[PDB]
This record gives sequence, C-alpha cells and structure tokens, in this order.
Amino acid sequence: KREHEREVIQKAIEENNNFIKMAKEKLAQKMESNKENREAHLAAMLERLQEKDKHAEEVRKNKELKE
Amino acid sequence: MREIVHIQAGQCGNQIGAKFWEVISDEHGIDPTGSYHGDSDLQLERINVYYNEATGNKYVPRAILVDLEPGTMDSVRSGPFGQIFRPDNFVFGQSGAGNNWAKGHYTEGAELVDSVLDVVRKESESCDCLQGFQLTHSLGGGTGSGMGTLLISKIREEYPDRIMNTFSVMPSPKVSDTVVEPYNATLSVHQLVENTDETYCIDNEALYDICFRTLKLTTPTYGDLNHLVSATMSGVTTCLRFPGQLNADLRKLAVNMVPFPRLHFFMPGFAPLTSRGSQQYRALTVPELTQQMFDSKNMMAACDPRHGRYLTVAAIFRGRMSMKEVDEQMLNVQNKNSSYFVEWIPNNVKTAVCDIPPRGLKMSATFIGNSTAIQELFKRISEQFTAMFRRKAFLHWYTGEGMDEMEFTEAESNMNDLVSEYQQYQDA
Ligand SMILES: Nc1nc2c(ncn2[C@@H]2O[C@H](COP(=O)(O)OP(=O)(O)O)[C@@H](O)[C@H]2O)c(=O)[nH]1
Ligand SMILES: [Mg+2]
Repeated sequence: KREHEREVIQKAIEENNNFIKMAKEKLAQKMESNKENREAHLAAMLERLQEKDKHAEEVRKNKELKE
Repeated sequence: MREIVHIQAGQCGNQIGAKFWEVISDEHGIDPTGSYHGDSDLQLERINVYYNEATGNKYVPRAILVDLEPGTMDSVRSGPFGQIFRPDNFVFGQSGAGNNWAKGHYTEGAELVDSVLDVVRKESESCDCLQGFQLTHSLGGGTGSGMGTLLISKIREEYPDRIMNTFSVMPSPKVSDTVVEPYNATLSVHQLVENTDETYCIDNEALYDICFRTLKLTTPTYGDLNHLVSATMSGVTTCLRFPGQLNADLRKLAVNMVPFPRLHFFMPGFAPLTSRGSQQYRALTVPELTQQMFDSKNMMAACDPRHGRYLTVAAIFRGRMSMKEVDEQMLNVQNKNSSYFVEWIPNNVKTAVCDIPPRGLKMSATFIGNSTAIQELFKRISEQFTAMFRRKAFLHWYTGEGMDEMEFTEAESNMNDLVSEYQQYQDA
C-alpha cells in the first residue's frame, strides 16, 4: 500500500510535467513555423518588387539603345 | 487497556468531534478551562479513558484535530469548549482537499500525514495502556474521507495490535454538498472494511429524515443533524466512560459485536428522540424507551431492520429506572420478535445500565445493532456510484491526482462483496 501511494503521487507529477512539457514545445514549434511563414511571405513580396526594379532598368536601357 | 486516542478529520469530523467533547465534558463535570466542577464520584473514576491529567489540576481531551484547510478548526478554537483542546494537537494544512478523496489520500493529505502521526505518537507514548483509536470523519468529502482513511492505514502499520473504531458519516443526496460523494464514500468504505475493527454508520439520510418526519424541523441544518450525532455518540461510549456492572473497552466491544471480521458496521439508535430548544417534560416509561430504541424511525442509519436480522445488539439504558423492568422489557422485545435475531448466536442481545442520564433527560436508551440490513446503506451508495461510474462522469477530478479507474473498479467490487456477505447471513 505505501508502494502504491508513492506510485500515485509520482504518476501525478509525471503527467503534470508532461503537460507543461508538451505545452512548451507545441508553442515553440508554432512560433517558429509562424516566423518562417511570415518571413517567406514578405521575402516573396520583396522579390516581386525587385523584379519591377530590374524590369525598369531594362526599359531605360531599351530607350537609350534606340540610338 | 485504559486510554483511547481520539482523532477528528475534516469539516464534518471536526464539527461532530467538537460537539462530542462539549457533551461528554458536561457529563463528566469538566468545564471549558479544564476544571472539574461536578458532584459525583462516577464522573471521575474512568475519566482517563478520554482525558489526560495535567498537574493543573486540569483535564485535557486526548484529542487530535486534523484538517487540510484552517476554517473549521479556527471555528472549533473560538467555539464553546474551544480552549480545552491541547493547542499542539491542532494539525492543519492550507490548501484544502476540494471534496476529493484522491487529494486527501494521495496528494494533499500525504503532505500532512507525518506531522499528524507525530502528534499521535506523543499521545500514545504518554499512555499507561492504550486501547486504540476513535476517528470521527465523513466519507463524502476529501479530508475526513481520503486523508482520514490514509491516517487509519498508517495508524494500523505503526500500532497493529490496537483497536481502530470510527464514527463514519455516510453521504446522502438529501443533504449533499457535491455530486462526487458516492465516489468518495465507496473509496472510503473499501478502506474501512479492511482497516477498522468497528464502525458506527452515521447516515445523513437517517439524520435528515428524523429531523424532518419526527422532530418536525421543516428545514434541518448541520447543527440539527449534529444534535442527533452527539447524543448517539455519548450513548454508545457510556460503558467505556462510566463504571458499571459491565466494564467495557474497545476490544471487548469488538469481540462481542463482530462475529466475522468484515461485518463490523454498526447501526446505532437513540431514544427518546429530541431536538435542541423545544424539549419534552413528559417522562418516558421503560416499555416506551424499549419500543422506541428498536423502532426504524430511531435508527441513525437509513435501513429497515425488518429487511434483515440482528447478529448482535448492545443496548444501554441511562437514568434511575428499574433494572428488573429493563431486563423484562428487553427480554420481552426479543421473545416477541425472535425471527429478527439470528438463532445461531445465543444471548446475542446484551443490556447495560448507567445511573447518570444525559443532559436534559430523566432517562434514555442507546442502541448498537450489528444487523444484516445495513447492506441497504451500502447498496444505495453502490447504485449512486454506478450511475456516474458507468459513464466515467466526474472522474477527471481523480485521474488528475494520479489515480486510475482500476482503483474505482476494485473499491466497487469490494463494497459489492460486503453486501452479498451480509445477504449470506440473513438467510441462515
Ligand atoms: N452530519 C453532518 N454531516 C456533515 C457535516 N459537515 C459536512 N457534512 C457532510 O460531510 C460530507 C462532506 O464532507 P466534509 O467533511 O465537509 O469534507 P472534508 O472537510 O473534505 O472532510 C457531505 O456528505 C456532507 O453532507 C456536519 O457538520 N454534520
Ligand atoms: Mg464541506
């Protein structure tokens, strides 16, 4: 019976610790995945605008190389 | 075998406990400060059963007060006989048990139990010859129930040759705090069956019904319930506390009342039934006492005595009356109802007399029955347990403290075994 009592409280501590642990890691994976996703959304937007700067260089080139 | 050590656990345990000490101190001539101011020698001859003698010359209850919350015990300390208790015997935590047997037995209670056992040890060491222990608690909450039964198991380990006696308050939907009471009671009954020698089943259903049907109190409080409990408790311990023609202790009670070790759950009764305040002036005759003490309506456990058989009965009559007429009436009621008493235990009804009546009465009768009808109480709790347990309702309160459902299944099976073990002796 004293053995069983020890096992119950130890089970309680373990499940509580597991909950804290799973909560900490799930949040870390979500915040990382989110930061990455947002960064990739902005990086794609900037790349599109970079192509617009590159295309405008081609247009000003094309005008001068008419002569 | 002289000294009894008294323990009261949790809200109910401490409230009925404080009332018991108020009542028995009054009966023994002891006042709130611990001073004897009575006029009978019978008051002092066996006072060592319950009281320690400080050089004072003061009388100190051999009582340990236990709770996981401070509230109820602060209330005891500022209550009528509050100052009489040894302040070192107040052992309390802060967190409470949330009506949860697992908190009391496994988590919160576990944290406090060692310091209670330290106080138990100090009292036990100061005993000439310790009889054993009496615990007051309810089975429906968390502390009295989970922690109380934890204490019992730890007391048994350290003192396996002492008697363990409980006054155990059974929950009822009629006077209910939480839906989880049947869980807490079933877990607790499992413990009581294994680790007590004798248990008074104080049924809140019966106390309610007596207050309502008999005492005509339309809305009973805990205070009204406890009036009945303390009168019963005074009555059942009379022969431990006073010198008489039969001089009893906890072991002799157990030997003579318990024919099979698991069947140790007693149905107590009292007559005349009274309330606080409005009390009768009309004196009772010995035939009226005897008739009333055996009536279903006077039992503190809500079971019908006619739906079973008495294995053993102890009856105690208090007041100046004819012992001849007592013997005649007791014999009369047996001889006229002998199908309700098992015929294979000769002389299974025993009577004792004490001259000192309780406060406010000229005469009274207290009943202690070991009846197979007590199975009705356990069946009722079992039905309530199963109604929830079949859907695992409310179980997360217990699994959150590290318990498994297996432990519920096991306690249910053991309580059902107890029930069919009663049914076994009701036929033969
Ligand atoms: N007869 C009686 N029953 C009580 C009293 N206080 C609480 N109860 C009952 O006890 C059960 C709840 O247990 P309680 O002792 O309050 O919880 P604990 O402090 O965790 O042990 C319920 O079945 C209540 O009906 C009381 O003073 N008298
Ligand atoms: Mg309570």
